[PDB]
Amino acid sequence: SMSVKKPKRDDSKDLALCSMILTEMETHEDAWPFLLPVNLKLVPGYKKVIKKPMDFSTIREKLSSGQYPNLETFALDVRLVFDNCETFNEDDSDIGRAGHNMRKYFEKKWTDTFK
Repeated sequence: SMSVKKPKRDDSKDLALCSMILTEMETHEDAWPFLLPVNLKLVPGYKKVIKKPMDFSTIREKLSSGQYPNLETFALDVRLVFDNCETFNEDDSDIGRAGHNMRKYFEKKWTDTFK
């Protein structure tokens, strides 16, 4: 509360560390469904159904331009990518499986880097 603060957790490396994680997500072999925004002209249903599209290139630009106020807003967008994927794709599809694999990969890197 006012003039009462928990000890200051060092957040000075978060930007660099989120960038490293994002690099590792970008270079994963199953990243291909997530590298670029879904083409809303070419994919029926996407625009109406997925209220907040998100992809790794969009996260990378937001990261690089100071549009994440803290590491939690970064994780929210990464998770959004996978939550969108599960909303639109069957579990038993290449993309559906890719999304599960990437979410697992992300969550481990997140826990190991920060928790």
